[PDB]
Amino acid sequence: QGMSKIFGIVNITTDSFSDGGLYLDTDKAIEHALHLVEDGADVIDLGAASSNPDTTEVGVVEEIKRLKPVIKALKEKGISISVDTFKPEVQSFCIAAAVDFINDIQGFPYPEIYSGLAKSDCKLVLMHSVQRIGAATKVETNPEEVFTSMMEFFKERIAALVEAGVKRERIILDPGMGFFLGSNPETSILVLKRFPEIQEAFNLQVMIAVSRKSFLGKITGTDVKSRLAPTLAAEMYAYKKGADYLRTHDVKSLSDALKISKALG
Amino acid sequence: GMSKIFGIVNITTDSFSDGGLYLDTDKAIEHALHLVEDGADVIDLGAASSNPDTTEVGVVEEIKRLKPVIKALKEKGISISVDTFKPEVQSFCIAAAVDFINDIQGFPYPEIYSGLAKSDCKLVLMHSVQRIGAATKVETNPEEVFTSMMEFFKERIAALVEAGVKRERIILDPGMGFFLGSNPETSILVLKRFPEIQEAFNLQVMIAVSRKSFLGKITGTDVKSRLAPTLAAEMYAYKKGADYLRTHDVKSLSDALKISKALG
Ligand SMILES: [Cl-]
Ligand SMILES: [Cl-]
Ligand SMILES: [Cl-]
Repeated sequence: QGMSKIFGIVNITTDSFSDGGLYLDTDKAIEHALHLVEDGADVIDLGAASSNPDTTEVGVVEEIKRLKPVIKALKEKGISISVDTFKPEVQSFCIAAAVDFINDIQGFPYPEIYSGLAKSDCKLVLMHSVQRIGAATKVETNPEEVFTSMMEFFKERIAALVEAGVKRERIILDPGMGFFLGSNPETSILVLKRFPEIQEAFNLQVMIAVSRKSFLGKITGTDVKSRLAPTLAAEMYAYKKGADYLRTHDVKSLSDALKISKALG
Repeated sequence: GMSKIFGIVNITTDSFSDGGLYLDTDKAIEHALHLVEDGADVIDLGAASSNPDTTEVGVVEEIKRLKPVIKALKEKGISISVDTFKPEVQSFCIAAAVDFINDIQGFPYPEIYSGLAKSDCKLVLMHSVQRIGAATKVETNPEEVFTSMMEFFKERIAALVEAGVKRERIILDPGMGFFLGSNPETSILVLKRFPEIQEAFNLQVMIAVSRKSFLGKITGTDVKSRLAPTLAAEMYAYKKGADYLRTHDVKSLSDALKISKALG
């Protein structure tokens, strides 16, 4: 039967800095990516910057300098690559490298780039985000408001992309999780138990990305270093309900959870 | 619809004569307290010997190590289950009034059945494919292993309720992993059809799946020290209605059920 596809999270910056040698070493993140494929990652999700860009350097030229050797090495081994980036100039390079996915926390709001996205066979994952880059953190207090607004934001953005020429069945909808729904945990749970409505309402694939998000920690009172168990609980829940894609760090713990669950059924 | 966790606490001591028995039972208590804070409804006490074989001297030492931990725990008001198969040790448990007696041999000695009746301890009646006092041959094929233990419960329950034990005290553990043969399907079969135990006997079922090797057959990873493949199976049993879950990693369990309840 069906089975959620696993996006293996590989952040070049943290993987290159874990030694403490203050080295921008893509080699450490290439090997980490290869490990995730061995653990059973269907797609590798690349990240050359952080998603909350409070950080001092958001450079477009360096964000490409980091994805450059990793995409080269992974593409030669046949690895399905997904790059997570909000900068249109960085996504333009992703189109030029013919990566398999492009992950936009901003959901492609720059129509300058639409015509090129259409021509390329890149699958787009279209994330809804309640927050704005650079602005203060929003605590969206009304979960049902965030859910209906999320549905409106999709209905408009999908039609905008499809008018520009993007084939619609190459769009994946990520409703966002945790930070992207407001620091309110309950709205995170709401989206989790309501994402099948998104599939039915649009006949599109849906990606659920709950791994290690702080809302899990608030339900269990657990620290970030010990979120594996509440993570696996959530990823399993999304799987049984029909998630098309699951984004996670511990690909292998997730593979074990899915392998055990499919065998029991 | 909530499953109760059994926390596994092992009391270990070397082969030299005491002096410092306290700083081994004291950690077992510290371990059991930490397990309660991690969400353990019942502590499952284990006091197996160095050479796990019955002897008249090994019993008095197994009791010697169970005594201070049992006493310290139900001083704190914690529910106690004792994992032991030696009748003299079980008898001390009956007098200790522990909340559960977990016998891997399935109470195969009708000489003790009288004393089990004169108590309120719950009896975790456990099944095993290689059980004591059976004239039946061991079974190879899973669906036969299933119907075999289904009849084992039927008869072993009748022997207990006759002797004077109330059937409401008998929790059924069908056993898992090596206890059903080196055949992974057996434990898979039982893992999904164990609701058939509950309805056909009108009784609670314990599922003890944590860190069993058959999970490694399904997965291809190191289940003996890894969290996920165990937790994946424990969650399955929870949704299928398991009344009790025996587990080492209580914290991982407890939090995985907190998530599954918020998503209820
Ligand atoms: Cl709508
Ligand atoms: Cl392994
Ligand atoms: Cl490992």
